[PDB]
Amino acid sequence: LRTPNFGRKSLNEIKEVLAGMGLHLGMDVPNWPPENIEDL
DNA sequence: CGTCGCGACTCAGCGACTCTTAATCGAAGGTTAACACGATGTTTCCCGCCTGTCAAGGGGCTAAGGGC
Repeated sequence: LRTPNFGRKSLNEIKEVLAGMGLHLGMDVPNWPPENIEDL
């Protein structure tokens, strides 16, 4: 809801795709791996 | 009553295939008449058809925001 082209049409498909990959809606630190320390 | 006329006979003789089984390193040298059209390929561009860009335009579908 902060930028355009992010309405209700595509609001849960991206979250489902991210969860299927192995991650989830959060469950980590905000901007934790934002440096080259955990780069791979 | 002998042999030889005439026959086979096996004996020699002459030719001829392989060199275990895995492995130590890759290729390897000569022979030196002249010319001519013709039919036969060889090689270059050149357009023909066609294939492939991205763009322009547009609409139609999908979706997101605002109002009652």
